[PDB]
Amino acid sequence: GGKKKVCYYYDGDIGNYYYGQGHPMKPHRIRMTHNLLLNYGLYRKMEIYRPHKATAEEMTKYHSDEYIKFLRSIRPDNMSEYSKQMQRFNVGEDCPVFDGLFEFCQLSTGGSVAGAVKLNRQQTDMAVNWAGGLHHAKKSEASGFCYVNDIVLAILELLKYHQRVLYIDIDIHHGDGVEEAFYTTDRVMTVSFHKYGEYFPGTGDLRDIGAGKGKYYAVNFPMRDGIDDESYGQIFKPIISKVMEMYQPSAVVLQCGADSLSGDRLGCFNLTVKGHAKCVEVVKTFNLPLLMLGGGGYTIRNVARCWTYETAVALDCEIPNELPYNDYFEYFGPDFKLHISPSNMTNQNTPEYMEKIKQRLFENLRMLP
Ligand SMILES: C[S@@](=N)(=O)c1ccc(C(=O)Nc2cc(-c3ccc(F)cc3)ccc2N)cc1
Ligand SMILES: [Ca+2]
Ligand SMILES: [Ca+2]
Ligand SMILES: [Zn+2]
Repeated sequence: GGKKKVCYYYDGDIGNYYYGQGHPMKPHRIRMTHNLLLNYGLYRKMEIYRPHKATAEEMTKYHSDEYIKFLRSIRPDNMSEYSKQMQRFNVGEDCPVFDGLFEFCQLSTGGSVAGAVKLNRQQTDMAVNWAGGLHHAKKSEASGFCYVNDIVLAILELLKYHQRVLYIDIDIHHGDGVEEAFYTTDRVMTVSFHKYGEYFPGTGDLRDIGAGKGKYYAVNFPMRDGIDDESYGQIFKPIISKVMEMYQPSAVVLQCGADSLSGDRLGCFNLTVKGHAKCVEVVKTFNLPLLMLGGGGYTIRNVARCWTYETAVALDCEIPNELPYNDYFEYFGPDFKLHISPSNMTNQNTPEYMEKIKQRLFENLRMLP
């Protein structure tokens, strides 16, 4: 038990990067998150660090030299000359070229790798990088608004000191970039809960379980539209408890993508901030070194609420539902409260469905040594 030492990573420049008019990814939400939790006074309880800008050397621990060299070079002013290379690396539409793109990648990545180093040195119990969690980026390809996979890079850092690392992903989307990087090893177990069925990125079937040495070390829980706190609570603690029992990791990475929240502009789930944060509480109780990362989230007032509350959860610090004044106070109307209510959308996930999928995953976990 006991309260944990928390190190938190934030660069105030992050909020000034702009994906372009109408693009749903708003890096400003990270600044909103920071400003809200500062105004709750959570800076009194944790160490706040500014991450370094991760280097191309650091990024090619996973990504190919040619992809990182492209990301270093491409700019809005030289786009027309790179039209062939942009298609090769899936840059240009959902993953646009914008001013400062490579510096933006260096910032999100630097916080995750810095947090992993801090955990490796046993200088913190938990490290938090809300700017991170870019689980879709591939070895040589951007995808799903992500360019550089900070998670894979951070896990590679943890693996220097940890035989087994557990990755848990509560973003509404399948963590395909992370699962793919570690699909054939048993040194990382990936566990993703996600909407599945004609949904981005198209992977994460129940029956994708890993390959080779990694067979049974990939776990996927496919879900339907409208899942609520009750349905998620049916299955999250039982599955993570069984994973902990069988896999016995020595470090954990938790991707806390907030596009699984009720009312997300892009997502189709119905979780509240309390139900989302219950996952952090569950993982926290195993008392393992823990890297907590951001992810998706497109209704940015709810992103700020979610990650502020989950920072408080990490700190075992109770905070009031009445929002303190802050630089973005108008975003939180008309209620100006921290917690959110679910919508009346139908939950397509029946209780029988939840239990059945869980039972099938339990069968797979029995195949571990
Ligand atoms: C058009 S779509 N329907 O195909 C569609 C819709 C939403 C996403 C999506 O949520 N992506 C995502 C991005 C990040 C991320 C975080 C931080 C950051 F700086 C850059 C990216 C993290 C996690 C997810 N999952 C991808 C595709
Ligand atoms: Ca997920
Ligand atoms: Ca694996
Ligand atoms: Zn997502």
